[PDB]
Amino acid sequence: TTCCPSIVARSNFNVCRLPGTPEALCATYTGCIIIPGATCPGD
Repeated sequence: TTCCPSIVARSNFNVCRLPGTPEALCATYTGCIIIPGATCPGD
């Protein structure tokens, strides 16, 4: 699952993933975090 700390981070993460770019490269650039099993926090 991908968890993003803001709407802007989500739209950034989506744009970064477009070419099929590794999920952890885009997660690190945007502040999103990839976690095993869908469950996001108070962010």
